[PDB]
Amino acid sequence: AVPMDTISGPWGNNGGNFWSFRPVNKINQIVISYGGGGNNPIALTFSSTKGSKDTITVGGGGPDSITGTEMVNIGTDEYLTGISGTFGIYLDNNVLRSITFTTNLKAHGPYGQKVGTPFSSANVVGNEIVGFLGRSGYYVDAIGTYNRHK
Amino acid sequence: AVPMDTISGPWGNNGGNFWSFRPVNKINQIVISYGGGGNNPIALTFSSTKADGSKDTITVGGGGPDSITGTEMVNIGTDEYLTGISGTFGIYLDNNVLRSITFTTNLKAHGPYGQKVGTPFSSANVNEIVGFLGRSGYYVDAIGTYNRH
Repeated sequence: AVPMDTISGPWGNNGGNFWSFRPVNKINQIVISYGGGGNNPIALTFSSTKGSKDTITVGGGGPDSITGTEMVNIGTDEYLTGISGTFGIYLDNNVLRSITFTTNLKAHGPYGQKVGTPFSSANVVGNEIVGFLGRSGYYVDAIGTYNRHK
Repeated sequence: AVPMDTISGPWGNNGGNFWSFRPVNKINQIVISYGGGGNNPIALTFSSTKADGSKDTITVGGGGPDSITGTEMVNIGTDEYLTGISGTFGIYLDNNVLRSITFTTNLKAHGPYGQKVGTPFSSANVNEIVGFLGRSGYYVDAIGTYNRH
């Protein structure tokens, strides 16, 4: 059997469609997209840009306009180590309401407001988040991580 | 637990590092990169172009100094979707890596990309392939599929 990186989570709900993104090189940018004219996350973009690029956007599958974004730019000596956030109701659906991206250097976020039910990965010694997986549709229904010893 | 799409394989070996790509919309293009001035696959690029014109994309393999000496492209049509893969693993430049691959859809087999050398593998064709995962480095060390009815 061919080994694969360890999955944590996903956290969230069973709605939407499965997605997965574990690029060979480091994820160095994340874009959080909001809708509704407020701090309501509806999509996430993860990219690994070496100008050649691997990239995925999940969520944002519906008609509602993206009304704002925030960006995490991960430095050369910086790498993802944890995520946390909340799930709760947005437009009658239980979806990601806030997320934080923690690295070896700092927590980035929170992106979205502290409402709903919390989740957190285990920030563990020597571990790196090397990708993400989850579920999404119009919004982000679930998210988890791929993990590898640094 | 939060469900995930079912994995078949991966087929191949434990070299390189893990990769995964399951975009929300359909994979409609594959680019096979060749090295060595011949029919030797060194990288695979999967992409999904959406109605809004953005493209999700990953390139796996091709991590080394190898010049890309050729490419082939699979363009999947509107009513076409991936259903199976098959191919072989064997030696390229003293590495045991993907040597050939075929991408089968509901309409036809595309390929083979690479020569029939080494050890064969095949997925079970039934179901839609909605993503790929595997291992890679300089080359493609392993590949498998995500599946959904």
